[PDB]
Amino acid sequence: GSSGSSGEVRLVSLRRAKAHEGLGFSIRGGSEHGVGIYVSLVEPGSLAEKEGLRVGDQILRVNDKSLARVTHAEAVKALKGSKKLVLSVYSAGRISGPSSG
Repeated sequence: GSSGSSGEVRLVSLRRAKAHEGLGFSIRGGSEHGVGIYVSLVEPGSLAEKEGLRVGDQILRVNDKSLARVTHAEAVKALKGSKKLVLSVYSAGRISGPSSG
């Protein structure tokens, strides 16, 4: 059959619509630095952190468009208020507990 455990891109969703903080999680990097996008800070007891997000992620896609390697202004311009946003983050590894069932 098929076997795909190691590696699994998760789908994080952040809503708020208010230039106060953002989506609960800050990003870092940018094509301007030669790097892509990744979580830099994640607020506790927040929605993001609730979605699974955590300091040490990689925003592969946002909403629909794929950042990959865009200026910090690009990624940002992609993030922030913009209707039901879909944060695409990749994960590599599993923890003990509820995961498969």
